[PDB]
Amino acid sequence: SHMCDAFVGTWKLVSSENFDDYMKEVGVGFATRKVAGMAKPNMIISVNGDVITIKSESTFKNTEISFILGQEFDEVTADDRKVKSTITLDGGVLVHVQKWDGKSTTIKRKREDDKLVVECVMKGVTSTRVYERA
Ligand SMILES: O=c1cc(O)cc(CCc2cccc3ccccc23)o1
Repeated sequence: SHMCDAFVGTWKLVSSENFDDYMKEVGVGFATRKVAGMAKPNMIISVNGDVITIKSESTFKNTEISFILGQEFDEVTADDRKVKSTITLDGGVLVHVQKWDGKSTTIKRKREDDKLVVECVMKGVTSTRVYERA
């Protein structure tokens, strides 16, 4: 319990850096990159017992994942990859690893001041996405 208290809430994207290049590195095609890159999603994080839910309400694609820390699950990403995901807590950072087609990407989510900072890494390419409370 209380494991993710500081993550819970409704968050809105306020800034992004290098997201197009991250998406390229992931293999996202041109048209999806353009439409995905415009979006300013709402990320809604909640906890009920051991189950964490992360919803994204977006003009591009709505998604919802529910999971237990350390327990692999199936995820269809907003860009339509069918991945196997595992999310753990490492030193207060949510670490989300996605595996598909022999590839891997990691999404880290951390609280920094009044922000929720999302770092997306594919090989040598990082994108930083900053969310504030909605
Ligand atoms: O938790 C968050 C918040 C973010 O801002 C970004 C991401 C990375 C996953 C993602 C989300 C939505 C669209 C995408 C399109 C292409 C590739 C990955 C995508 O996760």
